[PDB]
Amino acid sequence: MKTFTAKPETVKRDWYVVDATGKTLGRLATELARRLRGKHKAEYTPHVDTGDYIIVLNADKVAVTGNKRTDKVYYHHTGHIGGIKQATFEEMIARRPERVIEIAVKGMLPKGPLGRAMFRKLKVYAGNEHNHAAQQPQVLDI
Amino acid sequence: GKGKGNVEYWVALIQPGKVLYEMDGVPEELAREAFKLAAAKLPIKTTFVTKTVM
Amino acid sequence: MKVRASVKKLCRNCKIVKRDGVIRVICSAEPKHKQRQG
Amino acid sequence: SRVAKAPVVVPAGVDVKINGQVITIKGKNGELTRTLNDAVEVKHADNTLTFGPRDGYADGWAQAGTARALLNSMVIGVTEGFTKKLQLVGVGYRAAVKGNVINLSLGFSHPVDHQLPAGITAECPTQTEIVLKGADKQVIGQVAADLRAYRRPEPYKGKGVRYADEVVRTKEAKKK
Amino acid sequence: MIGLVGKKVGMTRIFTEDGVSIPVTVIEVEANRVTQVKDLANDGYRAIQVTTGAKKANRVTKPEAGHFAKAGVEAGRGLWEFRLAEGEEFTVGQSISVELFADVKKVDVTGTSKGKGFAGTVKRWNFRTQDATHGNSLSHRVPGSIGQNQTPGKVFKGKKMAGQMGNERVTVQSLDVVRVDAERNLLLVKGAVPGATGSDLIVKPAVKA
RNA sequence: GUGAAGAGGGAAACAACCCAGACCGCCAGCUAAGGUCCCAAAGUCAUGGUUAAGUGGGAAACGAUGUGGGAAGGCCCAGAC
RNA sequence: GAUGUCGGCUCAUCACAUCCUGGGGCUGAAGUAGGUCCCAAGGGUAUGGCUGUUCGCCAUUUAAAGUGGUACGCGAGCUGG
RNA sequence: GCUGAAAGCAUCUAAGCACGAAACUUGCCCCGAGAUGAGUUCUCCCUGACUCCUUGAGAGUCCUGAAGGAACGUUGAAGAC
Ligand SMILES: [Mg+2]
Ligand SMILES: [Mg+2]
Ligand SMILES: [Mg+2]
Ligand SMILES: [Mg+2]
Ligand SMILES: [Mg+2]
Ligand SMILES: [Mg+2]
Ligand SMILES: [Mg+2]
Ligand SMILES: [Mg+2]
Ligand SMILES: [Mg+2]
Ligand SMILES: [Mg+2]
Ligand SMILES: [Mg+2]
Ligand SMILES: [Mg+2]
Ligand SMILES: [Mg+2]
Ligand SMILES: [Mg+2]
Ligand SMILES: [Mg+2]
Ligand SMILES: [Mg+2]
Ligand SMILES: [Mg+2]
Ligand SMILES: [Mg+2]
Ligand SMILES: [Mg+2]
Ligand SMILES: [Mg+2]
Ligand SMILES: [Mg+2]
Ligand SMILES: [Mg+2]
Ligand SMILES: [Mg+2]
Ligand SMILES: [Mg+2]
Ligand SMILES: [Mg+2]
Ligand SMILES: [Mg+2]
Ligand SMILES: [Mg+2]
Ligand SMILES: [Zn+2]
Repeated sequence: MKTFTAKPETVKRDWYVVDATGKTLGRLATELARRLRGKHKAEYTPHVDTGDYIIVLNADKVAVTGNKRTDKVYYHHTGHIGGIKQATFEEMIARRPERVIEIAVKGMLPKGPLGRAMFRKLKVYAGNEHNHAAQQPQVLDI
Repeated sequence: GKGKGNVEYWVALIQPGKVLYEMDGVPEELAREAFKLAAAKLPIKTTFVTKTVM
Repeated sequence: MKVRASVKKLCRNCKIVKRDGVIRVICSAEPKHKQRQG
Repeated sequence: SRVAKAPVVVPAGVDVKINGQVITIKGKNGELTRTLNDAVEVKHADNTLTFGPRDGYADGWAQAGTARALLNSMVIGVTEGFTKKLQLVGVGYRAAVKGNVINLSLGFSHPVDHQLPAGITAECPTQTEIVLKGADKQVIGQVAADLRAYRRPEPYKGKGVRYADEVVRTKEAKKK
Repeated sequence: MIGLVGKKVGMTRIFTEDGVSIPVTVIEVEANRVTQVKDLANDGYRAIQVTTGAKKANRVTKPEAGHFAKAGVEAGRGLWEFRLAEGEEFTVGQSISVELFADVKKVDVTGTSKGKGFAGTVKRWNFRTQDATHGNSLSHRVPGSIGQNQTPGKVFKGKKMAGQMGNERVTVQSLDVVRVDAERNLLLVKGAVPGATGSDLIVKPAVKA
C-alpha cells in the first residue's frame, strides 16, 4: 500500500517552555531544532511541519565553553559594498540577546519555506517572563 | 626544449645519517658551538655526534 | 621592542615569559633586550 | 607549593568571615572582602588559616598560593596597612592634597587633579612628596601607578614622579 | 529638549550698530498647542504631540477633529512630535510659545528642502563634465563609467547616479539665534534654513554643543 | 588503473581519486567506500588517554619554563635549589 | 562561426606590505627634527613644463603628494595622440 | 601597569583589577514595520430584514452606504508620468 503521511490540517502541536540558563548554546540548539522540525514524533513527515512550539526563556544566560564568549564572531554583509559588519558573542548578547539563539537554531533548521515555517514556531525571550501563558506551555527539561 | 641546460653549480646529495663535517683537537663545547654555527648555513637538519669504538 | 621570529635571552638578566600566548623577553638591565615573537 | 602550604596568621582583634568562596577580613584599619577562586579551599584552626587545592581542577596549587598571598596582604593591610611614598624630582614639580584630590603641577599647561579611590588616604609631608596609605595593597599600588603615569621618570634627568624604592637608571645625553 | 514648529516667512538682514549685516532667516514661530502627551506606561517613550496654525473647518476630517477635540484644542494644520528629556514635563492643551528660546543661543532647523526635480549627476553629486570639445561625442555631461569589469560584473549599491534631488528632510545644525520676539511670535536665526518660503520648519535647541 | 566509451554511493560542488560495473519492476533485506549532534539516514555509544590552540578546520627554517610520557644523570636532611 | 590590446578623461571600489594625520616600543632619543619596528584602513592623498607615453626628469606647492588588485578596472561611458 | 602564584624569588596573568588609538559599538544627520517578526498609540465610522443549503470562516435577494477615499476642476517654490 502507501506509507502514512501526516496531514498538515490534522497535526497536533504542543507548547513547551525551556529555560536556557547555563545550557551550552549549540547543544541546546540541536534539540530545539529537532523538536521544531518534529523529528521526535512517530508521524514525522519531511514535507510537513509537525514540530512543537517552543518558548526559550533567559536567552541572555545561554553559556558557551572555551573562549567563544569573547572570540566567536557573527559576520553579516549589509549588501552595500564594503558593508561587512561583524559582532562578537558578548557584544551581540549585550545588544540583542535572543538573536544568538535565533541564529543558532536557524542554522540547523532546513533551508526553505518549510524551514522558515518551522522557525516561526520558536519564541526566544531575553528575560524570564513570557506572554504566552494562554497556551499553557509545558516545562520541557531539555 | 632546444636541448639541456648549462651546468651552474655542484651539489652533493645528502641522505640521513651522513656525517658531513668532522672535527678534532678542540673542546667539546667549542665544537658544539662551531657545528651550530656551521649548521645554521645548511638547508638540512643536523645533529651532534661523537666518535665511538664501533 | 624587537619583533622577531626568534626571541632569545641576550644576557643574564633577560627573562623569558609568555603573556597572552606570546613569548617575550623582559630585561630589567638593558631595555634594548625587550623582544616579542612576531 | 611552598607558598600555598605556608599558612597565614590571624592576629588579635580581627574578624575572619567565610561564606562560600567569599572570605572577609575586618581589622582595625577597616574592612576587606575577596571572592577567592573556586579551586581554593580555606580551612581554619582559627589562628593560622591554611589553604589547599580543591579536587578536580587543573592548576589548583597556583590558585591556592595566589589566594594565600592575597589573604596575607589583606591581613597586613587591615592590621598595619600598606603605605607607599612617591617623590616628584624635577624643576618646580609639586603636589598638594585637598581631601581626596591630589593636585599635580608637573610642567603641564593645566593642573592635574587625581581623585583618590574609596579607602586610600594621601598626605604631603613635603611639597615634593606624596605618602599614600590604605588597607588594600592592589588598590594602593594602582593609585601610585596612575600618579607616576602622569609623568614617568625621564631617562635623562630623572624628572617626574617616582617611587622611593626605584632606581631610575639614567644615561648621559650622547656626545658629539 | 523640545522644539517648536514654525513657518519660514523669508530671509532678511539685521544691521547691528557696529555696521555688520547678519543674514537672518525669519520664522513665524507662533503658539504650539499640545494635543497629546505620550508616556512610558502607555507608549514606551516620553514625547509630546503639538499642533500649530489653524486648518479649514470643512477640511478637518472627522478622525482628526475628534483627536483634537479630545485635547480640547483648536484644530491646527498638522501634528508633530517632540521627544522629552527626563526632567521636563508637559500637560495636554498647554500652549508653548517662542519664548522657549529666550535663553537658547543655537538651534537646529529641520525642514523639507526645495525639490530640484530629476537632477542629473553633475548637479546631484558634482560629477565633473567631460571636454566640451576635443572630439567628444554625445558625452558632455554623462556619468562616464559606472563600474569595473567582469569582476565584479555588477554595479554596487549606493552608487551615485541621477535621480530625485531635494524635496527631502534636511537638518541645518547650530544656527545662532539672533532675536526671539515673543510679542510678534518671531524667531530670527543667523543663516539659511532648508526649504522654500512658507514651508514648515522644526526648530530644536542645539544638540551638538 | 580509470575516463574516453560506465552510470550509481563517498570526497560539499569536483570526466580521469576511493567503493562499485546499471537487463526491467518492487513503499523488501545485508553491505563496500564514507559515516552516526542539526541541516542529513545512522552512537549526544562504552573504555583509557591527549589537546585548551577553534589546534582540529592551510605553510618552513627557527624560537619557547605550554602540557603529557619515558630512560637516565647531578646536588640533597653533615638539610640541598 | 571575433573575449577591442597602450595612454588620456569621467567614475570608482577593495587590500594593507600605511604616504599624512591617530596610539606606542627601542634609539648611538638632551630639545626641535629624526632612524627603526609594532598596532591602525576613518578620512585625505598636488598643479604645471617636456613627451602619445603610464613612467621619469624638472618648476612650485602640500600634513601627505602611498603601494597594489579590480580583463596591467572602466571604448553597448568619451577620446584616438 | 597593579596585585599575584605556578617556580619560597622573580613575573602585566594563570585567577582578579586598571589604562589604552582617527580602527569597532554608540553619540550627529537621512531612510526605515513588505521588520510577512508586517509593531505601537490616539481618533473616527458602520450595531437592517429575508431566503436556499452544496450547513460552510457557505451562497443569494431586498433595503442600506458610514468614516473615508477616489474621480473631476483651479493649481503649487511638488513634478518626466
Ligand atoms: Mg521643484
Ligand atoms: Mg574637470
Ligand atoms: Mg557634442
Ligand atoms: Mg573521441
Ligand atoms: Mg563514474
Ligand atoms: Mg572499463
Ligand atoms: Mg559519482
Ligand atoms: Mg574537496
Ligand atoms: Mg553528491
Ligand atoms: Mg551488467
Ligand atoms: Mg545494516
Ligand atoms: Mg539523524
Ligand atoms: Mg558566439
Ligand atoms: Mg599593519
Ligand atoms: Mg573597515
Ligand atoms: Mg568612528
Ligand atoms: Mg605629470
Ligand atoms: Mg606652451
Ligand atoms: Mg606635449
Ligand atoms: Mg585596461
Ligand atoms: Mg589601477
Ligand atoms: Mg582604453
Ligand atoms: Mg561610441
Ligand atoms: Mg565596456
Ligand atoms: Mg561589453
Ligand atoms: Mg593615429
Ligand atoms: Mg610574588
Ligand atoms: Zn638582558
